[PDB]
Amino acid sequence: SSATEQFLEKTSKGIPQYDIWPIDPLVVTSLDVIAPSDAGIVIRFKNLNITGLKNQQISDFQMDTKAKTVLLKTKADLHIVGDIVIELTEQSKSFTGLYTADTNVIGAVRYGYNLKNDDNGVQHFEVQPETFTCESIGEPKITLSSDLSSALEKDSGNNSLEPDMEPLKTLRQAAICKIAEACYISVVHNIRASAKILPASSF
Repeated sequence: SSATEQFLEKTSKGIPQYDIWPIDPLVVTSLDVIAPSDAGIVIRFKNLNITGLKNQQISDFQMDTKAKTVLLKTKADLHIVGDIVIELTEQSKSFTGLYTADTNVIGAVRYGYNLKNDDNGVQHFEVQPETFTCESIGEPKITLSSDLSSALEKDSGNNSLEPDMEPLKTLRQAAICKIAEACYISVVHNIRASAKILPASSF
């Protein structure tokens, strides 16, 4: 349908005039992730491309007018691709290649809000800095380029890689959460921007 074309132009290009950023495809030029269990393991991503946010669901919305706080529970099936360097800093080793991830991400976005009027009597939500909590990444499917998976097998001394061993653990969990976090920065930014245009009424 006609509007399908416009929707995918909005998700893919944003809307600059309203300061609405793209969400699908969402491009992140670089992003580094430190393994939560060992700061000597650093994953450096470049040219990440994330798709699936256009189909995301807000599965719960909560609000408390005393604290003026909001919780949004989010669910998304994401397909992530990027260049990767795995730095095993204390071994002085670097492994390069390509990485993909497919999984279902469940998050919680929390933010405060204020209520303000514009030079026009129009009354708005002002969305404060948000936090994103990664609640579930399901059982993700991860892939690595064959040169990279071979180098890791070679270095490990084992025909097959251990998904529970580092750096694979981080690739299957923390890296997905950090990338989803970066995606939701755009999502929430779009909420924040559209709330400065639309009046607080529009629910």
